[PDB]
Amino acid sequence: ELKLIHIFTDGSCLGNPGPGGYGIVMKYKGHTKEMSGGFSLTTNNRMELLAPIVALEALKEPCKIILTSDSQYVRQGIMTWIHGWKKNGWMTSNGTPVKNVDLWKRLDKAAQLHQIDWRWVKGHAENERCHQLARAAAEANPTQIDTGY
Amino acid sequence: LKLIHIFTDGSCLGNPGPGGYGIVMKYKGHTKEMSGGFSLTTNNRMELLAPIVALEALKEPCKIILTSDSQYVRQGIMTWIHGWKKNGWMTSNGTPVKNVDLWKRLDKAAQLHQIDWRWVKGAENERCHQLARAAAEANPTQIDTGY
Amino acid sequence: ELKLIHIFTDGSCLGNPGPGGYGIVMKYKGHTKEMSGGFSLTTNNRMELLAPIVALEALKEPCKIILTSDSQYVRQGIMTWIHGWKKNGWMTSNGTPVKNVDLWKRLDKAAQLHQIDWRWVKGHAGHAENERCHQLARAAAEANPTQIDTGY
Amino acid sequence: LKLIHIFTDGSCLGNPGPGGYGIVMKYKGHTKEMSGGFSLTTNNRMELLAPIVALEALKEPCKIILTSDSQYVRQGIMTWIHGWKKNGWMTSNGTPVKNVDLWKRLDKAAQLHQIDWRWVKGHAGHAENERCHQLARAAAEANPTQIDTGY
Repeated sequence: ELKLIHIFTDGSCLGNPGPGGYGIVMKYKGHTKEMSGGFSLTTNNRMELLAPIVALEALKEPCKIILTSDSQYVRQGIMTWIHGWKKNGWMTSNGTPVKNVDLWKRLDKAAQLHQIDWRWVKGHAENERCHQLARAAAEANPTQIDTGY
Repeated sequence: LKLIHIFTDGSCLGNPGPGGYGIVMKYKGHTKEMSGGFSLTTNNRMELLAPIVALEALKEPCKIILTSDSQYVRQGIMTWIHGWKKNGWMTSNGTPVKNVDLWKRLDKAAQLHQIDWRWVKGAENERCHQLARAAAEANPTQIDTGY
Repeated sequence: ELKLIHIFTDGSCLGNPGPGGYGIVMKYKGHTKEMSGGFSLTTNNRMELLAPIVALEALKEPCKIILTSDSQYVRQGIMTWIHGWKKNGWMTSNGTPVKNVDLWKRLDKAAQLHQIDWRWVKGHAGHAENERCHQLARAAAEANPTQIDTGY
Repeated sequence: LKLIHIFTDGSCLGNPGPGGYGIVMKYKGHTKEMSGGFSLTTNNRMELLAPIVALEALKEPCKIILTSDSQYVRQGIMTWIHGWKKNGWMTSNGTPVKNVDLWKRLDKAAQLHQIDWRWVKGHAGHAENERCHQLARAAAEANPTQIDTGY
């Protein structure tokens, strides 16, 4: 039995590109924790994507994950683009490397370690908490660089 | 072996009362934030949980520089802990040390790392204070199983 | 004086045909419950149809129901099928029997008892309670059930 | 004199904590399943709530063989319920009984049916107790948002 973990994820960068950040709520049994992060310049797509990756990368063994996200960007990668890209060597239709490849390869790598059940949202209470986390980090005058951006 | 600066803080709205902690980690040009909220807790437990969460998060052995303005924790890793461990983590006719659940975890986690503590009387600490207060205000439901 | 209940249903079956299950969420005001069941050999369609049959049969009085399902099969028989089929007394034109007539007769009989607003949804993603029903249905299906889907 | 087999469990995940109850109901060839989750509850409320919801779902009087592993439940049925009924539903020092809401519903439901109660040491095995226990865990593990009023 892997541990059962619930992960909730958000990114926010409104003004896009511009400074932004990400938020994460992790639940195990009774325990809940939060991470967040801010960047001086990033996209909303990168934040939405970084948030599940930072939460996954933080785990200390393999686990069974229920992962809930609001991002149509992340959803479509998981369901369609990733398989597509991976079997095209992380090139798009123009031979160009995938925009945000740094991040997609981190997610794909991280996803393999875990039993992930992906939940896609439109309002879930850990997700709202995430949006608060992301907005605060984005608003705390971040200087940190998004290196892959 | 990575060099990480960790900053920590705790906050409690009435003491006792709802609370949270706030943690910043810088490593080269990477910054990440952590926080957490509890429905009923204390100023002291939160000041202590901050560094504990920050240190149990680490995935490998490292050099840490750890800054915190919580005299409670200073006195714990300066003076109290060795004496407490020597007596098997209990007062001197049987009563367990106060917040022992936490000091055990902090002791256990500090061992796994290499740590220079800075004690500061209280920038990244502001951020930590921003994190802890927010987590305290966001109506947390979580229980501090230690009281 | 009628209770307002929100029911949410799914059905699933490892391969197709295969061991299967159904999963149900019933909300009424602040209250939530959950139902499921497992079958040794069945199909996607049977499990999808049986779900709501079992939710409605579980009611003790007549009720106002908003009932959400992603099943196209059940949707097709709600709105056309079950109607076409009762005109012909439950047979095809060749008087060969209607497929899954046992479930179909059960759902029609139960429907009449309640006043029911159906909602059709694309998939369980993301409709939180449908996601729950899908998880209930799979874990009943994955539990090596022994009960038979009386045919089927 | 409809004759039914009913197995119950509850589970909790740290206590108090998210919780759920699991029920398996058997009748001739027909197996049914029931579960329910709450965001904060106890191990005892969940062991007790499980036979309650299972009896409350019955439509008519029944012979029930009811199998559970709750000593919490057993001690109530055997001992405590009789006690408290004759004391106006207070403790020996009369204050209100912890989980009185639940104990009254089980008392009410008990009385409609003829129940043979079977006590077991754990879920292992019959299968059906094992099934309950997976249903209770999985209801607790589903991030339930419902409130146990209750607790």
